[PDB]
Amino acid sequence: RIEIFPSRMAQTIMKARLKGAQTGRNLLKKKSDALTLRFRQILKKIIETKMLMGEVMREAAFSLAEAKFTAGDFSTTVIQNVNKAQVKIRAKKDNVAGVTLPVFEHYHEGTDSYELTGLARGGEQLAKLKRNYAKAVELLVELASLQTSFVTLDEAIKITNRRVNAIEHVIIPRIERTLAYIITELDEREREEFYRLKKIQEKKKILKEKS
Amino acid sequence: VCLFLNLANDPTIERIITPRLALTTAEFLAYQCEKHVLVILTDMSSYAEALREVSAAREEVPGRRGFPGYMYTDLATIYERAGRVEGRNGSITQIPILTMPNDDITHPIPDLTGYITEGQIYVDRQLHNRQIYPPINVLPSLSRLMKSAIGEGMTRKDHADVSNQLYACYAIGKDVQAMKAVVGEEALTSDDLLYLEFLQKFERNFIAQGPYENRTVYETLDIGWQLLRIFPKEMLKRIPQSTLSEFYPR
Amino acid sequence: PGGDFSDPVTSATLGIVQVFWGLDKKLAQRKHFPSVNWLISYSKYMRALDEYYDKHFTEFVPLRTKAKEILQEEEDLAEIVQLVGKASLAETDKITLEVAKLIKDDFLQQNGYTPYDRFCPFYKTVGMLSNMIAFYDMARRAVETTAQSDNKITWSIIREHMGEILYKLSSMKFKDPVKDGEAKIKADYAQLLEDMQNAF
Amino acid sequence: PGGDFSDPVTSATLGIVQVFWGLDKKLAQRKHFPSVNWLISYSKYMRALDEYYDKHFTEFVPLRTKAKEILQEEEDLAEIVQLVGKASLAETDKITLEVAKLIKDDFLQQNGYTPYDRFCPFYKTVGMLSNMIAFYDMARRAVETTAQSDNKITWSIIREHMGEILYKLSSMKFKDPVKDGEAKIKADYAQLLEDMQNAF
Amino acid sequence: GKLIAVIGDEDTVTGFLLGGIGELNKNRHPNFLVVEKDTTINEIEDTFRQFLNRDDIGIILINQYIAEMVRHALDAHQRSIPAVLEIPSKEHPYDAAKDSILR
Repeated sequence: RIEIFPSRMAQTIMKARLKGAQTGRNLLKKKSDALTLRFRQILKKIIETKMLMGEVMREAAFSLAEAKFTAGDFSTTVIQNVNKAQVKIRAKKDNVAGVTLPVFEHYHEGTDSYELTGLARGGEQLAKLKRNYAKAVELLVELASLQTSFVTLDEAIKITNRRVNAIEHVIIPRIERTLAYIITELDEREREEFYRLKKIQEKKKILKEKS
Repeated sequence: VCLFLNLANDPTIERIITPRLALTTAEFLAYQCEKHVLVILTDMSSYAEALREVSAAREEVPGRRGFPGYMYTDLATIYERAGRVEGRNGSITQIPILTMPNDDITHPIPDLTGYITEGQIYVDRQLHNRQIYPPINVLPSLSRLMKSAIGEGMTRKDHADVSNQLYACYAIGKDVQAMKAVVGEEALTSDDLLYLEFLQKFERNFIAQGPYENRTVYETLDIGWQLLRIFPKEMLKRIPQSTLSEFYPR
Repeated sequence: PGGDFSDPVTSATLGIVQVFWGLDKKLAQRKHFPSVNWLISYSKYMRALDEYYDKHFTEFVPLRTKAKEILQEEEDLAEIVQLVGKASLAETDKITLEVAKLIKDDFLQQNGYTPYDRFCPFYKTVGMLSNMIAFYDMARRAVETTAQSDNKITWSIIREHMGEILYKLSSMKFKDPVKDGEAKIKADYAQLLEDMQNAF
Repeated sequence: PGGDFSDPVTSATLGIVQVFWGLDKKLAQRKHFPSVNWLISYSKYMRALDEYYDKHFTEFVPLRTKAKEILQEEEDLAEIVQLVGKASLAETDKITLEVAKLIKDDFLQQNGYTPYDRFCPFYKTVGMLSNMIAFYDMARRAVETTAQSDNKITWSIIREHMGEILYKLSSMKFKDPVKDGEAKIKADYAQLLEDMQNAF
Repeated sequence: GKLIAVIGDEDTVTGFLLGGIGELNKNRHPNFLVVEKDTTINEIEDTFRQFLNRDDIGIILINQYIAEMVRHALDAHQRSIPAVLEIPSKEHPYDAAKDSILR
């Protein structure tokens, strides 16, 4: 696949097109290394804090048992009395190499809907089961902040890895075999000019010999 | 100085006899009067259009790109009048300054002098538009006989390693200079920030020197050690510890 | 338009002449007049004019040294934005992309049929250049020494707050032949206006 | 020489002739015969023939105006797929690439040694082209009229439900000259399946 | 997305409602779903479709033992929001489901 006509000026044009494509690799490959290095270090933060929430949720589950030993059964009092949320999230923005990363930030508009739960039997095992689970949603939001950054990075590092390889396989070899066509077609004009000029000199000796 | 002018008015046949004149006087001062002569030939690109012009005056058919076929021989008659000889104390070295047309090295004027000379020095338009004098970039430049020139008795012992390290940190510092643009000033680490601060002082204190400042070869290496002292130890991997122990603490 | 530096008429000329004002076709396609591009053009009478420039217009030489740096710092950064985007750009770099764009529209652009830009005298040239680089030097001063501790504007609150002052820089190419005194003091008027803004 | 059409024999010929059947080598590296490259080929008897075409085949001139548009729409999107990918296209473009692939495989490809495609009379040419473009226009209304609101036809349900009908469209080339009147009926008998399936 | 959703289990949601993530707007839906022994696989799938289509839901908590049934429904969800997490049960410890995105 060739593009345009060889003129001695297109060769400088095609070398300028090749120069931008040569620096279109390394300037975009190192972006794909900057994204992958954060993508690999987020995965280590994924694996480490996922076995860390498993210990916290195990501790919160044993706290639950303790609360039920002390204080009746709350599997209908807690479920029925929900009206509004006490823990909410707001989506914040972050970036690595110009790739906007969605991230989550938690905040408490605290109006305690379980301000009086137990209060006659228990209520001391409660408000530390609440503390064992508000610390759990403190961590599960921080893990989900790494979850939604992980899932949008590889779908944005696949589109960068294709744009590198489309340069390396489709654009750079097309310019380079265009540039090879400019060289051999310009050499073919130089033999045509050599054959014409030598033929004039051969005819110039013919007229000189008779005259 | 034995300065030989040749302007654009005076004839083009005199451009051919001009470096033959200049090297004849530089073969009488060197190894006939036994002194070291530095020959500067400029412009060596303007020599070849004078060589092209008298060629067509002889009704000779032009070779590749109009330049004659015997140009590699004709450039050899004036480039190879150099070197030093056995029983004589003088020497002769050449700096043939030439301009490549349309910044193309594939052109026969910087190509036929690349087969025959011993390394190149590059004057680039990138550093010239940045107002850096002299605009010499040292990544594509090379001196093929610089291993022989420098040494212990010749300049001093650390020359082979401070130049190897200044070339390495400038190459790495040029790579991190683009990641400040495309990745981010905050994402780059503390060591890559140090290569950023090296390159800003390398191009302004080592390379840029002004048209009247004659730094000797000892003042050159002292400026080079000031730009290597901003780096800590164990990054200067091109310098062995036998010379790094003295010149680094100062 | 053609055979850029390898053409037997142009290649033989550049070995003789000292000044070459290279008119670009790409600036002419976008109707940037005059279309002299600043990268491949040169002049060689820069050492011969510093004796005249240290005597009559002594402000000029450190400005032309810096104005050529900003015009290439945009050029080396223009290839960055078209590949990866402007989103990850620094703040010492975004102050180049606004002042260099202010140079290309105020300083470099010039209308030859407009009755005041058909001939620009040299005090008007040194005048508006000394303000567009003092604006560059003061804005460089703000971001660098006050960085990472003080709450200094990262160019987003500056570009809307200077919208009257940036209008004064962009309207500076309008003074005429109907002033020289008024045109000189207006450059000093706009300079002391910027000195109050940087005192904030 | 070398298959290059920038040749002193070829370029001198193209200034004289009116019809140009440009044969492609890449269409011969795959077994696509005849190898006429539909992009670079042209004719200059167009205005000279439509006075013949509003007499005998009164519907064919609006057909080639769309069939040449579909084949160029494929080429403008084929450069997107090899760089960006097929998964990010719209639905009006995925119907364009598959109808054009049906044109290149059924209409354009023609086996010269088989007993049926060694000669194709012009009612068979206008006939099988009138159904592959009506199928392109019927699948346009399935995407454009029901555009965004409803859970609509998105062309993935087409290719699994029209698998018997697409097999009818890909087999129109098998009509020998043992039938002349029946081939015109089966061109409309395939159309009545195309008529009702868009309703269901 | 401003709400956290939980499908969880019977003992799981009553700990998380005590954390403060439950919210009932009576128009649309409740933002949780207690999954007991006698609820079908379809009812978990509808509420999974409810929380994915809801705008205020930003995080979807679910036990992995419950997520083992709707696994075919969450393997098709490949968006950034809402995040879906698998938390361990009282009985069932841990491992699968997000590393499908990375091997």
